[PDB]
Amino acid sequence: DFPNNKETGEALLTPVDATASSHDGNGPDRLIDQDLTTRWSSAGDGEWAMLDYGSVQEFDAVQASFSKGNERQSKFDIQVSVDGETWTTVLENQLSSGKAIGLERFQFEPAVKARYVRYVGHGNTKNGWNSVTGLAAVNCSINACPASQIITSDVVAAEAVLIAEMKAAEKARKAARKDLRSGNFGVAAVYPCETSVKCDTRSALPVPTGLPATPVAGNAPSENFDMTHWYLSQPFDHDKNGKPDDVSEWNLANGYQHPEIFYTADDGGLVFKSYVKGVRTSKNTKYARTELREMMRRGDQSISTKGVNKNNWVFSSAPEADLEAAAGIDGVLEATLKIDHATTTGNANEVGRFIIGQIHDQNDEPIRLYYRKLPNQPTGAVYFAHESQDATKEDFYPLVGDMTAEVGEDGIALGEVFSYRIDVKGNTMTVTLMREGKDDVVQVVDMSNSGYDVGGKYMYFKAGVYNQNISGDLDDYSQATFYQLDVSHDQYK
Ligand code: NA
Repeated sequence: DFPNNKETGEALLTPVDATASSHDGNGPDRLIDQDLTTRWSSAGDGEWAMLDYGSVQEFDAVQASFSKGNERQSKFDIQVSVDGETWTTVLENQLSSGKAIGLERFQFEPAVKARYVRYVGHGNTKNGWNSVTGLAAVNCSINACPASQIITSDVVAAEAVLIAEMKAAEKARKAARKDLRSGNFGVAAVYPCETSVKCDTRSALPVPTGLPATPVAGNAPSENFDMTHWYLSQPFDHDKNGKPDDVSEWNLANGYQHPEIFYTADDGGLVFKSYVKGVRTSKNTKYARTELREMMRRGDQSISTKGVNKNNWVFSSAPEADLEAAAGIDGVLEATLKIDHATTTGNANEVGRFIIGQIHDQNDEPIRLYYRKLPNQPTGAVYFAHESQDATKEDFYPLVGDMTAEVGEDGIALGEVFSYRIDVKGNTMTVTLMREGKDDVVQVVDMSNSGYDVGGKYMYFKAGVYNQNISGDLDDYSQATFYQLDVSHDQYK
């Protein structure tokens, strides 16, 4: 019904903003990126995505491309507004073709004035998902409105060629990732105990008493920080055993550094870099880490790494025999760090996410503390998870934002120094996030019914960068620089 459409015309306007009532990670920016492989996805009738053109224009159609658009028909209305507050329906009870993944036009008359155009979804012919790979408002008196956006047999036939191309590109992308879980990369740095130091692994290391109150340039990590109570897991595998290369307390405490992934910065800070690629700690782990694991045996390798023993602590809520057997009771981990870079590649639900502190027992995590920055947010979020009742329950707690990381300017920027404290006393865990010039944020977790005090559970702290992105490019990475890493425990009486 539109005799007057043109094959070519003026370029479409760039919206100044794309927003949405809700989404699952896959946000409304993905409507305007001229990319069929990305989508805005949102579940529920009446959820919307809105384009702001920044000023009032005349429009008479929209063009839209649909996720899985050759498998089901999407149901929707289109509304417009001049003021952004009240909405006029211009297209009602629309149904996509069900036959194509490309752009399809939905056109009306007369043209209307609008600054804002929104897609209101009513799910699809199979389920409740509103999933749209492209949306733009069009004025067919000035822009291209091509016949190829009315879905006929020839358009569907051309798409078979496009889909085959896209499938081939997908297989090529997969082939490029073949070395994902491999540790074959990185220079080799010296292990002190194998080269320059005779390490007495029958004995605990000396307690380092020199340490400067703030880290100094030119010091090894062990001269700026107490490294005697950690081992480091590195995501490369130079001894070819299929596992990370671990750096024992005796090597760490004697000045170990690796110039790519664990080293003293020009300003003294301790840098941890974690690529997406790397050998992982086990089959059941999806992600690489460059991360320290607490070792209260402090280099006395006669003491086993695992167990309620003199290498691990327990909560003071644990049975008496555990309190006495453990190396200490309760615990505080306090760190100061900045985030240098967060992954910017990968799927919408993983990109920019990693973990900067943990408590673990043999199986589960009393806490995992996350930072996450999205590529299109100017700052990042910090939040945590608490697993409970043998990990059959998991609860997320915000500190500065949450796992969605939609913090705008209100989060923690790259390069911004901040501190955290994780303080366990019995079945209470207090997590504090401290920032310069701002009030502390404090979350108290009641672990009463969490099951960490039953008996037999041993604990250790972790700190560093544990990636939570596997889908990103293999060389993409997250990096943090620490200025404080202080661990404390109480003693059994
Ligand atoms: Na897209």
